[PDB]
Amino acid sequence: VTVQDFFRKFIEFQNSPNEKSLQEIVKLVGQLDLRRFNWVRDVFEDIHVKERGSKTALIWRDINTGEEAKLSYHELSLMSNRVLSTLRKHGLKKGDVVYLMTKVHPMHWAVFLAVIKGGFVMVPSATNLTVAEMKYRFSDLKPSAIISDSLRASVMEEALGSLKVEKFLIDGKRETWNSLEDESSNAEPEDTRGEDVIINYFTSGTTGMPKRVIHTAVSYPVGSITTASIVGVRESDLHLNLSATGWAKFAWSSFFSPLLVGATVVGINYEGKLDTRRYLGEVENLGVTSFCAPPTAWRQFITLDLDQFRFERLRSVVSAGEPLNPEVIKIWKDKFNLTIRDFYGQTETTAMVGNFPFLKVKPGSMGKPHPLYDIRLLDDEGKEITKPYEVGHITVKLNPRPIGLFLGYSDEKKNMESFREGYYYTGDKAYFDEEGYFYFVGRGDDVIKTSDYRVGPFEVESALLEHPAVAEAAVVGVPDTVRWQLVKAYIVLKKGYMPSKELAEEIREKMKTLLSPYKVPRIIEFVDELPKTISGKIRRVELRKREEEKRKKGEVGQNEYV
Amino acid sequence: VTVQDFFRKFIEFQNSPNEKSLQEIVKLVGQLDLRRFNWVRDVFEDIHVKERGSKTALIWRDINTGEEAKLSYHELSLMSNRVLSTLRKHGLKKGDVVYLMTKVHPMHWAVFLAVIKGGFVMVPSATNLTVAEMKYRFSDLKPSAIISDSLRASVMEEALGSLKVEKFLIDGKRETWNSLEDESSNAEPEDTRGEDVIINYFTSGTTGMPKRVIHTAVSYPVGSITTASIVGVRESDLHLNLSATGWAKFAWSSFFSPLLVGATVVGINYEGKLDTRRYLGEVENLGVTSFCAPPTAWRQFITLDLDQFRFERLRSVVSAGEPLNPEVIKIWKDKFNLTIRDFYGQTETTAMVGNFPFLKVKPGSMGKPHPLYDIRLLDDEGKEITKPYEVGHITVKLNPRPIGLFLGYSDEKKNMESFREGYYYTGDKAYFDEEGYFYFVGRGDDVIKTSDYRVGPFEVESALLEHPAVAEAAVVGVPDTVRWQLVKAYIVLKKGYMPSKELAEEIREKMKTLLSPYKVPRIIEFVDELPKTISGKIRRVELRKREEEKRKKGEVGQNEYV
Ligand SMILES: CC(C)(COP(=O)(O)OP(=O)(O)OC[C@H]1O[C@@H](n2cnc3c(N)ncnc32)[C@H](O)[C@@H]1OP(=O)(O)O)[C@@H](O)C(=O)NCCC(=O)NCCS
Ligand SMILES: CC(C)(COP(=O)(O)OP(=O)(O)OC[C@H]1O[C@@H](n2cnc3c(N)ncnc32)[C@H](O)[C@@H]1OP(=O)(O)O)[C@@H](O)C(=O)NCCC(=O)NCCS
Ligand SMILES: CC(=O)OP(=O)(O)OC[C@H]1O[C@@H](n2cnc3c(N)ncnc32)[C@H](O)[C@@H]1O
Ligand SMILES: CC(=O)OP(=O)(O)OC[C@H]1O[C@@H](n2cnc3c(N)ncnc32)[C@H](O)[C@@H]1O
Repeated sequence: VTVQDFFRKFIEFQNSPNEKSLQEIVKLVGQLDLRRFNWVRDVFEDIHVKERGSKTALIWRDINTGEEAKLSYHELSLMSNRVLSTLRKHGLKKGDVVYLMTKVHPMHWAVFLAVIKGGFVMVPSATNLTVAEMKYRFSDLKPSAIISDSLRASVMEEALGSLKVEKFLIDGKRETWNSLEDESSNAEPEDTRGEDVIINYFTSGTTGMPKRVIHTAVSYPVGSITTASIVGVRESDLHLNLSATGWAKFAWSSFFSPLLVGATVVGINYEGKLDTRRYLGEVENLGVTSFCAPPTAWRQFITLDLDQFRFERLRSVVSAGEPLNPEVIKIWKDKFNLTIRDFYGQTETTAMVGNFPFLKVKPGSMGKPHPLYDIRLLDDEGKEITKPYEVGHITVKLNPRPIGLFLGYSDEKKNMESFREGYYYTGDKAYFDEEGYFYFVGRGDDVIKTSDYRVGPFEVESALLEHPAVAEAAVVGVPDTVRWQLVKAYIVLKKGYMPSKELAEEIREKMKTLLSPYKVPRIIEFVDELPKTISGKIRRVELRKREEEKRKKGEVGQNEYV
Repeated sequence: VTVQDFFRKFIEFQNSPNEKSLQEIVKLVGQLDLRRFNWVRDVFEDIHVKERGSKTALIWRDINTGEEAKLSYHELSLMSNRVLSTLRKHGLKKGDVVYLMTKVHPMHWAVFLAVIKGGFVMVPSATNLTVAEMKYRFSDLKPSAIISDSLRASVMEEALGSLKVEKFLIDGKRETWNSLEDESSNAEPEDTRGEDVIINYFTSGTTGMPKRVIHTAVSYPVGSITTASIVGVRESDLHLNLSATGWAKFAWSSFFSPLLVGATVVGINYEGKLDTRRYLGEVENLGVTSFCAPPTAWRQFITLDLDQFRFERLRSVVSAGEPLNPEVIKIWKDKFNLTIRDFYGQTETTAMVGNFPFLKVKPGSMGKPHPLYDIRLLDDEGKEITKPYEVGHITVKLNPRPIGLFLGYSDEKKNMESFREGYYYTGDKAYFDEEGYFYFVGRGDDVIKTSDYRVGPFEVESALLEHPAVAEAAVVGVPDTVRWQLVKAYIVLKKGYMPSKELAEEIREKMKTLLSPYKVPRIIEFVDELPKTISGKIRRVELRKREEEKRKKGEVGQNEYV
């Protein structure tokens, strides 16, 4: 059965989700022939622009400015077509690289479209990212094209240095900043193969510097159905996602999940800190019926006087990126008679397990796996677990290779580490419930996750060695209640340098310069020796055990705490 | 410990080498003040011209022509002085760039002198190099000055069509052909600092087009003692090296090592292919007592009826630039009671490990490292190895940064790759013997070495893409017994072109045009698609695996083999 038939049948299943009907959809995925496939052409245009061309596709609000905008599927399609023209016009061919660094803005959605439509490789780039970070990224994947909002432009320029490349803006600017909107014509689909790459996410890894996860014109564009399945997004729905541009969750709940079902997207852009109340006021005042927010946000929402809210038209509420304490779910349920449904997955994939709408949520459980993923819980030496309450690594079986699973990393050795002989390793660790539920326990990696931002040690460590006074560094995750973890840095000095709170200050402010804010360590401890195995490897694990002991007792040595 | 005292004590140590006396020399080096240092002034003139002025310094023979020559150290100093005058006279200053492309000829050695004496930066250029390649070189580093023999005048001219720069010859031709023999006077040493650059070698890289390694008026001229200690060369010696002009091995064993000890140099010039027998005939017929030859030559020498030679006054025989097969050493030893002592190094360095004369040779082994270099065998994650039979990368420690070690490359990123955190990477891989011997296993690079010529893929791949019929190319080294590896080229055709031994021929002839002989592929295999990672990287690894399996089973499959 045809591409278009598939998606419509899914949409109907969304309007009343049920396990049987899910099993049906699962088989139908098995039948799809995706060998040459362009999502914009085949689904956006062919279904939604056809059948919903005049339906309002996106509603956008800048909290800071007040600026409002609303675009219909048609208006939107022509916008995307203009950009695709303007890209080809400034000399871009399929497979060419496009960095995208913008605020939440209608033109962000236009550019996502252009890129899928034109079969280009886009690199979503956060707006936190520092010139340093951008120069690394370019060094890894050199850019054919650059697109930025006015405020993030100065950073991109400086990072490029000598590189000459196409430079585009969403606003109006002084020099080599041409607007994307020019020609509707020349909006011809690229015939892209399903297995063609269109997106490169720069994801943080344990061992080293962040590399790229590689997503095809089928992996995300259709795999995202797993996500939608768990959230319960329908055609009627107004959908809202609290995610930053430059990351997957954006692609998941802000872009693909709503637009698959022809829903109305709601995009709220703010600079700086989350006005927790003002935000929820917009939610209520725009009548959003489907809402996904990272746990860190939910944590902030609870602390408010919630009596001032009557979330009148709110139907679906979800969470993903970090653990969600039952206590939070309870308070929200108590105040509004809605449950927040925790779901799981990685930049590397789409939604993997979760509390579907028709599933009795178990608090703090993420829930049950999606049947399209072949989810296995392996012990050491890859024996999949039966015993419910026993802990192990979380893995995808590749034998039937799930769609949604990224083609693989940019760094073939991390490919060899992660992919093990019929299994992909997420590295994360969990246990089964008798009833086949899933409770996240933590990360096998040395990976840190603060405020839904995944940070890998080496990024910060190497940043630290940039200071004259630093001979060795070790970056670890510390428990925090608000953001799930915090960044701690153990440091060993050169001769001459003495350990001082004044010095810790100095180093940290240098790091502000180099690292994205979420990455600047909130704690700096000067030490003598770092724990090492014989090999010479740093036992960061051992540092965290040390920190568990310290926190049971209330210890602090010469740690500086900011 | 004065400069001159040092070298005379070194010469004595050469007359009977021993580990004790070596360790002593090592300390004495530590004491030298070479902060301003000119090799010709301080060593050539001061020691040899003074005390060996009338000693025959060089004997030169052209096999083909029959032309014979003999020059004393004085005659030679006068020669160098003439040219240096003539260079200054035509407007050359210290730090000026001088390309040198000649056949083995006394004036080659005169010009080497002039250059070091005048503090000029020379680019030794083999006489193979194509007009194409020379245009590359000039593009990278502009020439002040050019010196060529009669025959390759043509080629330089065409590459130098570009500009007017000072142009000089070893013979007598019509246009911009100034002899360097004009004036002895103005032969005044340039006050060169130890760390001043005098030699720039264009060396082939794995990833890309060749860059330049940078050598000072101390690195080679005195680091060359590593080399000379290893090949036990003496004052009394008649020394011969089989190397092509325009590469390191020449500077090492043909120029610096002999002239350090005030030996008698022997230069044999031949055009085209090595008359394996006729060459050795000249060796015996001249009474060479110390001889160095690349392994590829030794391999050719074995195949002879060796009974027809009685190598009467031959004392030292040595090898370098490739592995030396035990079989070869054995056959030569059996026939002549001489061992061929395999030593090692890079254009980047001087001799680093070798079979010193006082060392019991282990077949296949390079031998033991030279004490001037801190040689380390690091595993992945740079943990120096203890376990003897364990393969790792070969690295120099920079802690005290050994002299002889090139300042660095012309390209800062290859500098960042190679020089890693207290260590320079040769990239080469080897293992220890219990007793601290060293057995080269291969290159970590995708680098090829044929007949002691170090060839880099990208040069040749790009050269191939120049052909109309070539869509994709991939260059790999295949085993050969005579040359250590051979150049194989995997090609993906454009549509229309049909694979044929005749098409392979056509491409080969075009490559003769663009690339130096050692770089023309000896094999062309037309294939459909090449194996690649997700990234788009060509898995050369995978190519060689394929070829070793094909050769174990004895198969081919539309490869054309010249
Ligand atoms: C969950 C979330 C809303 C938390 O609310 P928040 O407190 O406003 O968010 P953050 O702490 O991350 O960032 C705001 C804070 O950092 C500062 N900040 C961060 N980046 C900044 C930037 N580029 N410019 C200015 N300030 C910045 C803000 O001023 C504020 O300061 P504070 O730390 O003293 O509060 C927010 O972190 C978020 O959206 N997370 C990212 C979700 C995501 O897509 N991650 C990847 C998953 S695939
Ligand atoms: C090792 C060596 C002596 C082997 O001798 P050889 O086998 O006669 O040499 P080669 O095969 O490389 O070159 C001779 C062949 O190439 C051709 N050739 C190579 N360069 C040539 C040139 N500049 N002009 C003419 N012919 C040339 C010859 O005609 C001959 O072809 P043939 O074998 O079909 O008759 C030779 O490779 C050599 O001198 N190598 C240099 C070592 C060196 O300096 N290393 C560089 C890095 S340190
Ligand atoms: C979309 C996204 O988050 O991708 P990314 O930023 O790459 O993070 C990936 C890591 O997030 C953690 N994670 C995600 N969902 C979670 C959940 N429901 N409960 C607990 N942990 C969760 C895991 O540890 C993953 O490995
Ligand atoms: C002087 C010269 O030849 O330098 P150069 O042309 O730059 O090449 C350097 C490369 O030659 C190889 N090499 C040199 N000596 C060797 C030996 N004894 N055994 C095995 N391999 C050897 C290595 O692989 C080097 O990395």
